[PDB]
Amino acid sequence: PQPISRLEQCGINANDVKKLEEAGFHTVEAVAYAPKKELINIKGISEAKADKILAEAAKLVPMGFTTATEFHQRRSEIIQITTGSKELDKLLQGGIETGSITEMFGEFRTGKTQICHTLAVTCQLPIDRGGGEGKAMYIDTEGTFRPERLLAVAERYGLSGSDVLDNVAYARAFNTDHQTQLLYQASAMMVESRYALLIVDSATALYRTDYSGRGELSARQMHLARFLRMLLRLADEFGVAVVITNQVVAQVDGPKKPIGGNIIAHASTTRLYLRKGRGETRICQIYDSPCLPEAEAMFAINADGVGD
Amino acid sequence: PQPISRLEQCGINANDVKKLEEAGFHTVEAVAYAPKKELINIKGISEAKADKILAEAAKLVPMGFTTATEFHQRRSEIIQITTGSKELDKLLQGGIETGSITEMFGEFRTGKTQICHTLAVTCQLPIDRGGGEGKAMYIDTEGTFRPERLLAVAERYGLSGSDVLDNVAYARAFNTDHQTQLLYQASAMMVESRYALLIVDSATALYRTDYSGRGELSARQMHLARFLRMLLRLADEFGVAVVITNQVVAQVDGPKKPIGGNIIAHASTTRLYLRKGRGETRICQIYDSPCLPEAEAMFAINADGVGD
Amino acid sequence: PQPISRLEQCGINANDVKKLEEAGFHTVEAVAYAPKKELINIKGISEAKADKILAEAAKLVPMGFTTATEFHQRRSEIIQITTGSKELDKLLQGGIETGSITEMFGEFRTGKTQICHTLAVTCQLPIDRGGGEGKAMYIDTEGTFRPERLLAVAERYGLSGSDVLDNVAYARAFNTDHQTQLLYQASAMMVESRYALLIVDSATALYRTDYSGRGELSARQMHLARFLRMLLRLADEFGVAVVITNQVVAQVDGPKKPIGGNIIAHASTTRLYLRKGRGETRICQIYDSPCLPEAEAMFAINADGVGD
DNA sequence: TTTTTTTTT
Ligand SMILES: Nc1ncnc2c1ncn2[C@@H]1O[C@H](COP(=O)(O)OP(=O)(O)NP(=O)(O)O)[C@@H](O)[C@H]1O
Ligand SMILES: Nc1ncnc2c1ncn2[C@@H]1O[C@H](COP(=O)(O)OP(=O)(O)NP(=O)(O)O)[C@@H](O)[C@H]1O
Ligand SMILES: Nc1ncnc2c1ncn2[C@@H]1O[C@H](COP(=O)(O)OP(=O)(O)NP(=O)(O)O)[C@@H](O)[C@H]1O
Ligand SMILES: [Mg+2]
Ligand SMILES: [Mg+2]
Ligand SMILES: [Mg+2]
Repeated sequence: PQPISRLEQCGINANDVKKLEEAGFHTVEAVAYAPKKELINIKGISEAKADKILAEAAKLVPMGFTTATEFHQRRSEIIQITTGSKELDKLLQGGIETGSITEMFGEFRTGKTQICHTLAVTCQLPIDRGGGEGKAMYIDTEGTFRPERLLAVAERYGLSGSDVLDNVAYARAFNTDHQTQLLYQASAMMVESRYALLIVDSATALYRTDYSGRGELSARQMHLARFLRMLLRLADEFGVAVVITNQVVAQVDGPKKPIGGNIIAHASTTRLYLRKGRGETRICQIYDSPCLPEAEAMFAINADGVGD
Repeated sequence: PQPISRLEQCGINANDVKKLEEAGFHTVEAVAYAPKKELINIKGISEAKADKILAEAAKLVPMGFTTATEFHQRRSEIIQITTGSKELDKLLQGGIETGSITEMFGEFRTGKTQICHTLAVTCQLPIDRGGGEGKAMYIDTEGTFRPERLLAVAERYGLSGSDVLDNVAYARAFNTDHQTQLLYQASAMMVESRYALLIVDSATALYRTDYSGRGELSARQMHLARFLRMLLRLADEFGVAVVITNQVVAQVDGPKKPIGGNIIAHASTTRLYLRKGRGETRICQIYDSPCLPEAEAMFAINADGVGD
Repeated sequence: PQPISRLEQCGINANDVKKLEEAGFHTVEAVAYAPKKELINIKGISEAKADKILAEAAKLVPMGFTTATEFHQRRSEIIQITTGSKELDKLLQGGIETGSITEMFGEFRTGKTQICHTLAVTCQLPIDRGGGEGKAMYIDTEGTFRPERLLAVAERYGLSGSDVLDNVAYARAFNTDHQTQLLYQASAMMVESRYALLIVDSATALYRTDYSGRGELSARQMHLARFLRMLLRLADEFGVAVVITNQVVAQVDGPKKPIGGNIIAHASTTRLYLRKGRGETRICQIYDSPCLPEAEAMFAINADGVGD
């Protein structure tokens, strides 16, 4: 959460750092989490300056070994914003964690984006309501974004819908290339003030299209790396939770399978494979999380969305 | 396990050696396993000093020929920490060996990191339980680290979870560049006191990302060499076991394949290709080990992890 | 096989020769195969002494022209130790030759080191079994050395595993710089008593690591020359067979390729490009040998290793 | 001389 001015100290020129701001960096942790070469790669830099930028970075951010008990206390610290549905929350154990990544597995008609709206509303909630209390930025590629729904879950909780719209920042994307731009813009938006949650219903979606198969292939994946990694960094510098929604290919052989292949799957700190039962009610089975036993349970898609 | 003070003998200045500590070295074996040039490359050194540092190094560490029977007795000596599952242990023949390297082959949802937590817990175990009795340092790039799980396998065995957290040292990485830093920090952490196991769930993971293809390529590989080699040295100076977890590309042609290419594969003293069957149960097929016939067998992923 | 005492004759001081022993030389052939300058370069020498050392060297070792029929008879003389597998032996025409060099081409998981263990066991065998009857010294950089396996192929043939361990001398290396040291140590070990085979699974391996690219490059190669040449000399003074195992880079362009570049390839008297089929069975294609037509054939990796 | 990346439906 910490501005580089605190690194803008101990003799570094302000100017070059101001150049650094342009590249994307804004946190002290940015350099604390900076790849060395990539910081060197900004022009208007002498490498030794990068070296001492690392010096002050290390100086204000520990990155060495720490005791297990400590990190254990940090795992106490995670506010983990609630779904707004008690029993997904019991599935997720207190809801989606702060500073992590999430996945939506589904065909269509599932309401996964609907989940994402309900989350975007509930993030404003005071922690006693299970919220994280932070402004929310939402990015949609299909443009489905439903401020109406924001007003709806606002009606579910009574905080003014105008306050709901006070947060949630929506920019319509299109390129995979635009996404990263939205990400750095997101960063600059961040250090201004605390945010709760990043949402991307369709982080996968653009890649099927900008890249028409195949090979590419690698190149397609090659960009998600550059994409997905950044997401981590954001969560790594604010604790901001991260939600990813994936369109799922049909599997063919002799089924589903998430798109974006393995490279998404490794970054995938957690996974949620959704399904449709009768009615609003839909089935939610967990995959891939250290936090949790694999399991499943139902949740409804009400006029105010996720609940019972 | 032997501090350089024992080399800090027979006339060498303490100071220059204190400079050597800074470069990374801490063991007598470090110089006993030192490349010549690289020791010379530390500043504040005259080369002849390096020469006589080799003199005392050889003086306290044999590096010449030895009888096969002797090394055979050392192969009796390997405690080889058990998995906590008897039948992987029968696959691995008494579990993962001390002072070696290991590999996790899997897609996602496999529990390979889960294996790594269970190992991190079991390392504390007395040798009769198949443990090595040593403090454990765990490094995670995806941050999945699950102290909860540590408490869990603690419940599996009853040693206090607080004791479990007494060991296992966790530092969150990010750069490939940070990794090596964590490694030297690891060394300094080592010579302080005995450790059992190094774990890295995602030693491969950062390289896909810091390096976006291609070429690079070589450079990417070029770093893993510098990385992987160090791991050996650690195991070569403490007997500390080493676990590597690799994210696996999809293979495309007309399948899986481990990432990091050949250069990982050569260092790979052993390999474990994992798969998902139904339920907690997952399939474990061995690759690439002098120790073992190639084979496979099942193991479950319980609430306390690896077992039956 | 001939000690310098036979050169320690016709008036040379014993002392200076004793100094020569220190530099590395031990055979009469050493000076018979000595570079002039390098012998002069030992201190405590007057050049004329080197001159007359050449005089006695020539005096006890012919180095002039000889008839083709004679060398043809020597090509009858090569015992060429068998693989322990009849059909590699038919590939290699009677197995690996005495006093030559060999190469392992493979990715990983190939069993090339496994071949090297099986060879190390079979060298003890009486010539009727296709062995050379000699003690075997094995050097491993990755430490994979498997005395267990020695006992295993011992079980394959029934000579006591204790006798197997009576030979095979194992020293763990690490530097490229250490290697040469192990080589001179090897020499001193040699003239003591006859040996069959030198083995180095990983003569290439250390160079990727001690030298991080590039340039270096030349320097890297520069050392292998100094390395590989010595190997020849050993084989040139004992008939000891020489086995080299090479880790193979991925080739990239628009494949494999052996590492160490051309300079290894020229010394390479022979080459064996290995591959993996199904099961224990692996594919062996010959490259680069005057002796042989280029060809390939299968061989299995049994519990007792190379065979059918 | 060094050096693999990458699923779609
Ligand atoms: N006001 C509402 N009341 C009840 N159900 C609603 C309401 N609004 C939307 N839904 C349901 O929410 C779902 C909307 O589709 P949804 O699955 O959210 O799109 P998606 O998951 O993004 N699939 P796609 O749009 O193809 O990418 C449907 O099941 C709708 O019936
Ligand atoms: N308490 C638990 N009880 C049972 N199973 C569990 C429990 N916690 C985790 N698991 C299982 O362990 C696995 C966790 O995913 P895992 O394969 O360990 O991540 P991973 O191997 O690192 N893949 P990735 O995270 O994408 O790099 C899943 O199969 C979970 O269902
Ligand atoms: N007892 C055994 N029975 C059957 N096969 C075995 C046995 N021991 C080892 N192997 C096989 O031998 C091979 C061991 O790997 P190997 O290729 O020898 O290492 P390598 O060639 O040196 N590659 P690397 O270790 O990365 O440098 C694998 O195919 C094992 O399955
Ligand atoms: Mg949706
Ligand atoms: Mg895992
Ligand atoms: Mg081998």
